[PDB]
Amino acid sequence: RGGLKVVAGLGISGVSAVNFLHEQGYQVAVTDSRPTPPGHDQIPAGVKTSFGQLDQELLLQAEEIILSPGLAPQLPEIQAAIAKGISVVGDIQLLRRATDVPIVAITGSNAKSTVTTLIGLMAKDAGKKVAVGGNLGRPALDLLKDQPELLVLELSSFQLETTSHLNAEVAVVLNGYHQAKHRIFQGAKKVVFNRDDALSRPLVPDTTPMQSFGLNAPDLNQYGVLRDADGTLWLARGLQRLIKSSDLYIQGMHNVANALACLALGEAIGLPMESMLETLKQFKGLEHRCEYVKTVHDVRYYNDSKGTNVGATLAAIDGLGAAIEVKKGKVALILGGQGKGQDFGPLRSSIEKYAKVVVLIGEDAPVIEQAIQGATKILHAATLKEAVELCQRETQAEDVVLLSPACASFDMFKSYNDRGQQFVACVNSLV
Repeated sequence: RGGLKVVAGLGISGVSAVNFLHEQGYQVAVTDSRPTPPGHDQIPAGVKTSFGQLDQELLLQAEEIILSPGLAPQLPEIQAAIAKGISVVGDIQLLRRATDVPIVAITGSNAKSTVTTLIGLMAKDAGKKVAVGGNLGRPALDLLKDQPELLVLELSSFQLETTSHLNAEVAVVLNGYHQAKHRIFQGAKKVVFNRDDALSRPLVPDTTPMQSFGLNAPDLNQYGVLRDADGTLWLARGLQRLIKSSDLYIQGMHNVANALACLALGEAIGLPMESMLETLKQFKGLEHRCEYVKTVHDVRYYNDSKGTNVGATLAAIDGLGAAIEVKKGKVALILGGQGKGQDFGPLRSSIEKYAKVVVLIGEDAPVIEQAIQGATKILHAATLKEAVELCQRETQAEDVVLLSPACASFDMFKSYNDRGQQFVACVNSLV
């Protein structure tokens, strides 16, 4: 009975929509241009399928189409349905109709994965039953099974294109692609925006509370940074210094901005400041992404195995080096692997400024050495284990050890994930 729901595009997302609508008792059909789409064996037996073609006649029979974010609304089959007046929505719309649970909604670039994870942790630590998903993580509809008290949704612009009246409790854009992302603010109860990104500030009614974060001294009731005369950096709310940047494990100005964004999201949903700061103190970062591993004899060890190129490693050295400079710390840096023909010259100035030793590993250690020599002490290691042990020998309190190799891993490892896992095992075996 009732109108036909047609899911356009299967995959992980489409599977969740087919099963959700079927479970709810809707008449559902699914179509996908691939003859054997991923998920074809994961949907109920009675559901009509039209695979091997995007079935335009079927789509034009629909009362509503659930479009995968992997399929553009501009596809001609979908355009025919839109011209006929058929509702075209996505899985996020289905989720919003199904629950009034408060949503923290996040969109933007790749900075958003750190914020999504951290605000989820802050909420959990504050005692909330939280479910985190969307975009590339858990399918949004699957989060309902948890009966959560709070949803944290990381949303792509593609998901937002088919979402209306999201009515999030709080929403933020972290950087017509701009217009798609700003659909995240439709009906938002509260807004957070980035003072350092003019495009993040939405046009919302004057009645909507707004709070900002940014990497400068904040106005009353906004999030920012404050420096002491000696250079010590504090995360701040208005005139109030909250926590020293050196008391966080995550480091660098991008991570300070991520933390400030999370404090603002948490304040919007009522998380106590005391709980949020304790979460901040403990958060180690995302795996392999200048990830804090452990402190051994007053030296912190950082796994940036994801830094597979010069530009990424330059940012990591600069960020961590500037972050420990006030305390007079220096970086012990592990570099090397497959250099991919890169110019390593751009690392020299930052190594000279912030590093006390570089330990070279891997196939292109010779070409890296030519690019950086004179800038600091250079050692060589035949294994990652030896490199970590040499870094431990060369460091003292307030120094850091950084694996940020500027190189691919495949001469000695299966992937940067393997290399980072092995670095973490090496660090954990230190005595």
